[PDB]
Amino acid sequence: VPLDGGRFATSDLNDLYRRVINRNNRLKRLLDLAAPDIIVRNEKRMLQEA
Amino acid sequence: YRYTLPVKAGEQRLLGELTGAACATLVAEIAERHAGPVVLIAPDMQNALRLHDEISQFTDQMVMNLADWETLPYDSFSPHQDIISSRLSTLYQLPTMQRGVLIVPVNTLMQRVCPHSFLHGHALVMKKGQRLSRDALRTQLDSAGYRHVDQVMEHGEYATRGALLDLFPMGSELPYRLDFFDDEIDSLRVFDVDSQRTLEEVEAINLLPAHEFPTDKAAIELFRSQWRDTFEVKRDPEHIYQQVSKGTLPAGIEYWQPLFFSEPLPPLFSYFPANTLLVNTGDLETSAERFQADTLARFENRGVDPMRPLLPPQSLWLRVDELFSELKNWPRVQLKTEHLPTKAANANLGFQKLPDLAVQAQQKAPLDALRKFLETFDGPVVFSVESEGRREALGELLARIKIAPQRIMRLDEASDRGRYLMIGAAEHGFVDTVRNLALICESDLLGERVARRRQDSRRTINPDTLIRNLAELHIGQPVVHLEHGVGRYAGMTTLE
Amino acid sequence: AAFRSVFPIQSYSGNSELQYVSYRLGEPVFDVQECQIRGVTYSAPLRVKL
Amino acid sequence: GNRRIRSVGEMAENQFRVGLVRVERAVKERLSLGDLDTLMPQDMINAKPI
Amino acid sequence: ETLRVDPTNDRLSALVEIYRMMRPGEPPTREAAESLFENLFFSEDRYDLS
Amino acid sequence: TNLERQQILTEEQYLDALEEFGDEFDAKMGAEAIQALLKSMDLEQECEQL
Amino acid sequence: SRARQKAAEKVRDVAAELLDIYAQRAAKEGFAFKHDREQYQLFCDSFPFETTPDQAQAINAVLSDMCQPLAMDRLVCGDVGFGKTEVAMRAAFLAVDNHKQVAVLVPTTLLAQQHYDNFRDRFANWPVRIEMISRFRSAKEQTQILAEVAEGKIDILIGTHKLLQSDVKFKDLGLLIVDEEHRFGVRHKERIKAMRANVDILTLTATPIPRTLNMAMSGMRDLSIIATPPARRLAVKTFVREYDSMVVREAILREILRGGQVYYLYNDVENIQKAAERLAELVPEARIAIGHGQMRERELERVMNDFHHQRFNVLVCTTIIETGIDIPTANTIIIERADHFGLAQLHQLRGRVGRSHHQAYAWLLTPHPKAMTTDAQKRLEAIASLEDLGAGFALATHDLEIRGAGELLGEEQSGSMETIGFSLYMELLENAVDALKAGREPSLEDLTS
Ligand SMILES: Nc1ncnc2c1ncn2[C@@H]1O[C@H](COP(=O)(O)OP(=O)(O)OP(=O)(O)O)[C@@H](O)[C@H]1O
Ligand SMILES: [Mg+2]
Repeated sequence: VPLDGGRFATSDLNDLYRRVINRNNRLKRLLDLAAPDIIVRNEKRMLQEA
Repeated sequence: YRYTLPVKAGEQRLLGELTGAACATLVAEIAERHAGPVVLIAPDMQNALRLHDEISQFTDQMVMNLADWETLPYDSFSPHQDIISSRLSTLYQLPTMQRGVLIVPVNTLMQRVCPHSFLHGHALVMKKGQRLSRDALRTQLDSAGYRHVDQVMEHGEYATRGALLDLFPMGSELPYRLDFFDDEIDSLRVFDVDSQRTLEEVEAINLLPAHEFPTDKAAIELFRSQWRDTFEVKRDPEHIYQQVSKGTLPAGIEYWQPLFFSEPLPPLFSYFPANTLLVNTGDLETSAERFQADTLARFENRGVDPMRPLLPPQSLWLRVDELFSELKNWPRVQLKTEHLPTKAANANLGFQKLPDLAVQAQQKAPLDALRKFLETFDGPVVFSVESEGRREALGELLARIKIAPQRIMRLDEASDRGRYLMIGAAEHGFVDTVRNLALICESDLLGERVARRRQDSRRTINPDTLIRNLAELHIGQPVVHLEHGVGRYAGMTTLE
Repeated sequence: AAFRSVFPIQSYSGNSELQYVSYRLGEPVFDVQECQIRGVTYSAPLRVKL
Repeated sequence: GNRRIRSVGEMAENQFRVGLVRVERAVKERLSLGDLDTLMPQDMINAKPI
Repeated sequence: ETLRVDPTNDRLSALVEIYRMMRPGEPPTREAAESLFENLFFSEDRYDLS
Repeated sequence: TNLERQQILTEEQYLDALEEFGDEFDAKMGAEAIQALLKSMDLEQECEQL
Repeated sequence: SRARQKAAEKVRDVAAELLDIYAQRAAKEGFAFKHDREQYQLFCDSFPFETTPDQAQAINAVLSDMCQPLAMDRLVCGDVGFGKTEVAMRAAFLAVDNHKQVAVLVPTTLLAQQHYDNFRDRFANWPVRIEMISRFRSAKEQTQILAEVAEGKIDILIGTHKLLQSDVKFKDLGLLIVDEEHRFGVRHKERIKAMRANVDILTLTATPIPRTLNMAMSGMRDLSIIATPPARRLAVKTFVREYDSMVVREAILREILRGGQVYYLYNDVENIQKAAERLAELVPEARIAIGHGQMRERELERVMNDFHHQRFNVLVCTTIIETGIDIPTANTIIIERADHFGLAQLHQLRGRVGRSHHQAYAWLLTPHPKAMTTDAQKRLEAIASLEDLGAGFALATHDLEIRGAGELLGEEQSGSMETIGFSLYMELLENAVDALKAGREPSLEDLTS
């Protein structure tokens, strides 16, 4: 929804969903690129936290 | 020759006038006429490395270091067991060596080493027809201290696949495979760490333990007994008592070495053969004292943190009084760079410093010092370069003075009126006035610092404008300050 | 008190420092009445002599 | 006798000092960088944290 | 009773116990404890009753 | 091997077990490992055994 | 001086220049080198080592690329200290054996001098003349070197950015070797490719800049990785601590007692004379010199010559040693304020220690971790995450995309930049090549003549 000032509301669920999608897509790229185990393990931990 | 050699209990022989990179050729001369080892005691580890690159140039005898723990006293790092493999091996060959130079610094000479009972109690020679069982040899290596792996690559590991037992001994630099049959060794074949296939087969091979302390269960029980005798236990799983009782080893456990043995560690002067001849460099009474002071300071600084407490430094290192009371059991040749006055046990060796030789493109003739020095020298002269290409970098620099140096391998080859060149890591030259020879290294064509950039003449462009700093300026009179620009002077002020 | 508690700012390289001399509150751009009318803060611009 | 009054001036001064800590961090950074002879006490100090 | 609960006996062990209380890990030395304690409560820069 | 069903290993202990028993054992980490532990479990036989 | 202004609008267009350079290199056919078996086996026997089986694969690929009619274009992206240079040196021997005037291009004067020394060491038994041109050479011998090269008598010319300044004319150039390419920029990398169209570019680096890494993985340039560790290389231990005088003193004393040498990187010339004077009071046992590229040439050259001959231990330096100075005895680098350094720069600085059988540490001192920025934290937690041999390619493929591959047809090697796709680029290149094959459009660079 907009705030009538040209700016949109935060809508905290979209922020969490966007962070989850960001970490998941980054992790897919790391899996495709055959990333080293420690980097992909850190990213998997961050996806779990998201 | 110019000086006899000391062969008695502790008689000394001081050699004087030895300039830079002359200690190397004197060590190489001594090492080829003493029927026995030479244990060169460098005053500093850096210098040791320097000497290892210099003496090996002048001679063909085996000149090797003794690999120290690369850590610092009471540090928190392991010595990287490969170095341990280069340290144990020497300690096995040290009681029986007949020719060569072994270079120890004071840091490593003041240390205390295993009991050599642990050397020839945990070290073996394996021949072909050994009637030793598979599991018997496996538990032999497990008691020695090796690590059971499946992919042995480095020092101190072994792998077992039924009748195929492949181990990497710490004697050689290559691993071996045994191919057991009827509880007997059938082959002793060297296999590569990259191709994993046999290269050839050795009739008799030597293996050495994994660490400088025993590791098996009886040794761990002895360690715990000695620990509860000396220090005190805390129940916390990174204390180095309950971290060793579990089985693993801490980072810097090598400093809790006298806890494994129940016999004091020998001063390493026990390892020397029956007839060595210690050769000195610089002074020991200042480097040993500095090392003892630094080790004691670090012990006081770090002998806190009751989890991982430290042994006394007299349990691990020789006291300086001990070291100088143990150097009195061996003959010594002390090489020092000064004029030793006159007495028996004292000789002078004419080793004048090199004259002023330098190159600079400032003049028309850059090689003027060289082209005049080489003309008025009656003996030989030997250039000493460090690389091969550097040879050409000096081979076409002496072409401007019409001199081509014939290459020699040993400095004894120099004839009377010769200009030679030889390759090695000698740093500074000398003039041996005894036999009228000269050695000119690469760093003797450069000289001192040509540092003349103190200032530039900024006194130019000073006219009436400057006014000779009369300081009679009135307020509001415009002023130029060439760093920043044009402003208006506004009087004299005081500031903090 | 704030300026004396913070300044002089000495560099860690070790060559220069920035010390404080005095401060002065300038005249406000507006005053109270048109600050309320336009909808802007009634504030004075701080001017410090570094 | 255990509770204390923080009136308008004290709280505003504390907030000013909190904002001035970031400024002195930035100034110390710019001073510790090299080549100070072309600088003035305006290139390093920014009025936005205050 | 506190002295009989005290697991230390001298000054350096007490300082090292404080050091290990503050920052777990970071194996103690002798200056790392003494300087920490002297800058904890007894430094004009990092401690100030008003 | 020596290792039992769900004994946890520290990173260093995992390196030790990977060097020493580097055969086909399945020692993983994260939600993949937890999902494998849950999926390789039979509840009925476990219920009767308990 | 009106610095505020954003000047004009792309004073030049680089899409057309780079497209024409690519479409002229891909139109004609390069030199087909002739390989000698038993005359190159002697040069192999001059190598006092054994080529690791992954470097004796990069060498084989390089030679089997040079011996074909197509123009070589390769990357040799292997991690630091793994023997990348000897691949270039074997390529240079095959080139010079056919009288083809190798040109080696390195992005600093210390690399210029060290590669001059290494090449002169290696080619010390062949009729091959090797010469260096940079600012360390004078102004009277630089013109002598240029006259010799244009005459055709210097067969290997090692140089810095001087090799691109339009007065360095090669007689018959047959091989280019760009070493440490991630410090040059696109204009510097085709400034010589434009003049000699069909030259064989061999490109050595450890951490490529993202453009020339995506360009290598996407099939535009051949790739040859060298992760195979050498004789006894050990993983360099990375410690990320807040700055502490006790930590600095302990590291320097640990290295001095071992006999090695210390790099102490400050990266600020204005205060380096105070940092060294302060460190010489913190650690009195050390002998300390200062080395950077903004002091006079006959002083920096002599300081860096003294450092090789063990005349001092610690050398307080700028990032002029980021480029690949070997110095095998130096085994401890201490980066004073490592928050503002790239991942590529940090890994290159970490690569200067090791190089031998010793164990080498690397301390990256930081400020208090609430005072660092966020990107510094992400960079440091990545440089400390990867401490393994061969981690210079995973780090490069992390830097690429973290920063994204830049414009494939333009400049700006690192960045998102909304580049055109590879499919559009290959179609454009084929269109330009096909339009140039028919009506042979002269080379644009010759039009500049
Ligand atoms: N196969 C090998 N076995 C043992 N040592 C090698 C081998 N190949 C190279 N080396 C040594 O490793 C060192 C690596 O230095 P070099 O400059 O050649 O490669 P590099 O450092 O990766 O290149 P750069 O300086 O461009 O980063 C060389 O001094 C060389 O002596
Ligand atoms: Mg290189």
